[PDB]
Amino acid sequence: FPQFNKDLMSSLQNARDLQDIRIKNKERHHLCPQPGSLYLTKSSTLPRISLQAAVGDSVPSACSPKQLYMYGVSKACISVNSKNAEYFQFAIEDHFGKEALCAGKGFRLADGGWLIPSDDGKAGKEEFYRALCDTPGVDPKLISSVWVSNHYRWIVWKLAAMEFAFPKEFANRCLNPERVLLQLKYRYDVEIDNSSRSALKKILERDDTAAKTLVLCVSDIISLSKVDTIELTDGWYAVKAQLDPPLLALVKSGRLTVGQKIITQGAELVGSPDACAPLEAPDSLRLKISANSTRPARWHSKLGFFHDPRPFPLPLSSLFSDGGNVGCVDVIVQRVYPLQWVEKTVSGSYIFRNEREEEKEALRFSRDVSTVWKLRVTSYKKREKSALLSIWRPSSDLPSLLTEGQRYRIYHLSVSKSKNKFEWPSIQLTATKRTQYQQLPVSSETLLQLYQPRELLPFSKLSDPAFQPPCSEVDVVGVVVSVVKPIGLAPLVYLSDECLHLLVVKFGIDLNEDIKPRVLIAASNLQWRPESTSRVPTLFAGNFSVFSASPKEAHFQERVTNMKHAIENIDTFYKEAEKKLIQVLKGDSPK
Amino acid sequence: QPVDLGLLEEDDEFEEFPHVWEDNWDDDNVEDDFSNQLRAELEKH
Repeated sequence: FPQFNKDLMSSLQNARDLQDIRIKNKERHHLCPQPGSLYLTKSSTLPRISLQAAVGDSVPSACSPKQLYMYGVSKACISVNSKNAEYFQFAIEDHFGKEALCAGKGFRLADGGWLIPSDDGKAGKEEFYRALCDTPGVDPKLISSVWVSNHYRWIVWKLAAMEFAFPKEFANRCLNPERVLLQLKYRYDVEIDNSSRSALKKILERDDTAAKTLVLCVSDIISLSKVDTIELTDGWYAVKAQLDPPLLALVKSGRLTVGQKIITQGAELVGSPDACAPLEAPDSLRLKISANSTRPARWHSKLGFFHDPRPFPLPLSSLFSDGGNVGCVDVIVQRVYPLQWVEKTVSGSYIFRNEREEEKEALRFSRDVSTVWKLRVTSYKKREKSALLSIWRPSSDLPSLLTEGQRYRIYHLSVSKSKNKFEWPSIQLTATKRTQYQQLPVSSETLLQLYQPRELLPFSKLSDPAFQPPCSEVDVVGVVVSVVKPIGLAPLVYLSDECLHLLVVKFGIDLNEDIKPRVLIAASNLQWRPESTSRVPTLFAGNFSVFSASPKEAHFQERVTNMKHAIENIDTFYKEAEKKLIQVLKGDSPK
Repeated sequence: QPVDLGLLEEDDEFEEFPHVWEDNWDDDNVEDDFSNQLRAELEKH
């Protein structure tokens, strides 16, 4: 740009106010609409070209320090982050060449607007802005300075990347005035005359506050209270998302960097409703994102709303303890546990009973209690972290559905809890209001790869190293040989099989009454932990565990009987010989 | 011929009104469509 401290400084200043009138004049008629050079080609048929196709498989690869000259990439564009783009400022000198460049006249760029350089040979927001007003078909009265400021922000940032990211495909054909203006009118054609609306637009504008499955990008890591949240832009407007601890941690870690794209089914518009407009959005307003509903998208993909609102099933193995709730798991029901009637105490907490413990305390009895049908499940994928889905107030038509050995795809099955006590790989799915169940077929082998049916524990097993029961739990049937109720805690109930092979059961629950000696007991859901070495293995009675003097279950009776037999033919000296054993099975005294 | 920047479906040409997810977040693989990301590149200079 010329250094004519005057004249060139005027030639312009004149061309401007001369223009200021043009724009001003528009204000005198009903400007019939007039689409731009882009909204008209893209709106036409003409085989379009995906960003991906264009590039042709390859992915976003950095410049190359050098070689960037080999394709020629403005060291200037190469200098724009997602927060300075609102500035940048083209160097008309670098884009027009002395001639007309020297003449105040200015530059009539695509569509017809006049891009009129700044005194010091520049081009920016307030500059391109006026140039859109000077454009045909545009009605200055419909677009704020802020408006073009913002829309100017992304357009450069995008083009900036595209040249810097695919220095060969878009080498040096994207960032320049002709485009930033050819496009600024587009967004105007798009948004103003055709009314199309960005996702965050309808969203924030409450004309579709759906806030479902968006493909947003990170435009900045807000530094406020040392790392507040982040700014999410969908190509047209931005918002600060309310993040969850699992996610936020990722920002810190440098896991979630700026410019990256996210997919998110969660989506919640926390803060302020009322229904605003993207730019005039209340500071008291965040777009909640949840780490178990969100994930990184394909470089290309496309910003905004996605196609289907059907939650993507993600491996159960993952999911964060406090990582927001999940929308879809493709589990394979391991076990099913006994329905519990949990009465909600008065001073707090609750009390858990059984189909039976209820009756008792049901007559023994305003109430206030809810049934809880828990079940242990594992992801259809591989590994298997065996979670414990908890359906509350279950629908009667449910029991007949969810059934061990079967593959189901549960929805919005979340709240995801647990973490206390030991370790940390303790998630905890919980059916929710919107939750739903969808049954899916399983390949014999694949199931037999995750699911090991409910067998009957043969005591001799509790003593084999290699023994590792499914879900570290087991079902049993044996002869009670003695119940010990030491003062304090830890009742015991020693059992026995026809072979007088012993085992022990430490109770967590209460002693099911009919459990005295000579009683063939049938147990279901006993918590198993490694017991070889143990002179007499221990099994623990959980809250899921059960004890029946006369089981309703078929195979149990099949056994409780079948054993009640083989023992009889030995009763001529059993329960005694048996006691005589466990009697010394507490020996190894010193001396 | 070069990429007709006009008929090129842009990263921002939103759809007014209408394996595609990626397992674990704590993933630190080393390839494909989630690797880099045009724009994120620019940021990391």
